[PDB]
Amino acid sequence: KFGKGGTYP
Amino acid sequence: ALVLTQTPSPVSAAVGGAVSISCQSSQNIYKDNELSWYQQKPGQPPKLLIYKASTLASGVPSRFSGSGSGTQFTLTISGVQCDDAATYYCQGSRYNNGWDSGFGGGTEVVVKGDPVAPTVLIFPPSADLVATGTVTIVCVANKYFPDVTVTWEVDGTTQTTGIENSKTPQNSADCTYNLSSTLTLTSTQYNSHKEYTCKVTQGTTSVVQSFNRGDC
Amino acid sequence: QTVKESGGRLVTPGGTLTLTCTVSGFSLSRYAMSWVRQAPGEGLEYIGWINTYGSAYYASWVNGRFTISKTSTTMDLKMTSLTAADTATYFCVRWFADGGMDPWGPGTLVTVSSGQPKAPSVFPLAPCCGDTPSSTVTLGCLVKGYLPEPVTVTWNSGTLTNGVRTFPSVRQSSGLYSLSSVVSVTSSSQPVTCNVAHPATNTKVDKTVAPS
Ligand SMILES: [Ca+2]
Ligand SMILES: [Cl-]
Repeated sequence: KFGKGGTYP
Repeated sequence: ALVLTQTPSPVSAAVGGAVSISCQSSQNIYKDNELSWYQQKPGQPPKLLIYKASTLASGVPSRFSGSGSGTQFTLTISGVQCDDAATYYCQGSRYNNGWDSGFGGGTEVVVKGDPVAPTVLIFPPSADLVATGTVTIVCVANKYFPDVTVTWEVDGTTQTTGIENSKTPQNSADCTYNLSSTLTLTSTQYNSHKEYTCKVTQGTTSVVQSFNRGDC
Repeated sequence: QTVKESGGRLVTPGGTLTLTCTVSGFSLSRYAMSWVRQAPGEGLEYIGWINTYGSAYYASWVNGRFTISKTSTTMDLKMTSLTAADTATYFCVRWFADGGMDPWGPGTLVTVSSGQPKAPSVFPLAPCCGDTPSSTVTLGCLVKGYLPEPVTVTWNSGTLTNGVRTFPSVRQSSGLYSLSSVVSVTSSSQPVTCNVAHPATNTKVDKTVAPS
C-alpha cells in the first residue's frame, strides 16, 4: 500500500 | 496477467425479482476481497456500488449486495426496479511486484416490466433534405417492451442496406424502450419509388406505418 | 469531491493530444488517481494510475505511448501515435487505497479521425401532410452531418420537456454523426422549436416545426 493513499471513508 | 470475466450479456430479471452477476478473476485478488462493482447507464459515468467485494458505497440502495472471496465474486440485485437497468462492471487488483488491475467486460441487465406494444410514426424527408441529394426517412417505435425488430419495405421490397437503428435506454419508471430507425437513400433512389413502409414487429404482433411519396 | 476531464477533440491519426483531469475537495498528496477509457459501445478499459508521490504505472498494452503526470490540482494524460483504436471517452477517477474508484468525471471524448470539425444541418420531421389530423401530433428534428460528437438538443429553449425523446447518435457511412429528437404536442399547440448546439464548432441551430 506504499503510494496508495487513503481508504474509502 | 489479471483477467476478469463476467456473466455474458444480457441477463434478465422481472421487476421485483432478483438477478446475480458473476465476476471470475484469473488470479486471487489482493487480500482476497479488493474487488469493486460499478453501475453504468448509457451516456453517464460509472457509479461505484460496492468495494472490498461486499461493502456498499455511501447512498447505494441495500437491494445491492456483493459476495465472494479469492477469485469468484457475485453482485446480486434484490427487488429489481426499472431504475436498475444498466451495465455492471467489476474491477479488481492483485499485487505482482506492483498493482496489476483490470475490469470485467460488463454485464448488461435487462429489466422486464409490463409488456407494451409500440406505437409507430413515420416521417418523410423535408423538401430541403431531398434538395441535398441524400434522403433520410425516419421511423420511430415509441414506448414498448420487449424488444422489436424493424423491417423497411419500398413498394413491397425488403430493404437490406441504408438502415440504422438507435434505441433509448430502458425508462426508469416503466422499463420501456423507444427506437429510431432510419433509411438513407440518394434523392435519385428516393424519387424512383412510391410507398415507403416501416414495419415494427414485437413477437407475433406488427405495427406498420407507410407514406406515398407525392401524397406528402 | 469532484473530478473533471478536459481536452477531448478530433485529432488526426498519428497525432498527439494531452487530456487534463481537474480535481477538487481532496489532495493529490493523499489519494491515488487513475485514467479509464471506453470506446463507443465497448467496456471500461484501465489505462494507468499515478501514486501520491507522482510515480505513474501503465496497463501492459500502453508500451510508453502514454504519459500520466500531475500537479497540485490536476492530472494529465499525454497520448502519442493516436489511431482509431484510441477513439473513446476518457475518464479520470480517484482510486481509494482499498480499490474503490470514486468519484468519476463526466468524461472527455477523443475522436481519432482525418476529418475536419463540421457543424450539424437540421431538418424538420412532420407527418405526411395528407394524414388525417388527430388531437395530438408528434414533430421532430433530424440533426445530421456533424463531427465530432456530441450535439445537445432542447425544445423551446429548454421549456418543453414533456413527451420529448432524443435518440442516441449514430455514425453514418459518411463518417459524420446523426440523431433525431421528437416531441408530442396537442394538434393546436403553437409551433415548437428544436435548439441544436454543437460545442466543437460553437454552432447553434434553431428549427421551428409545425404540422404539415
Ligand atoms: Ca476489456
Ligand atoms: Cl481493463
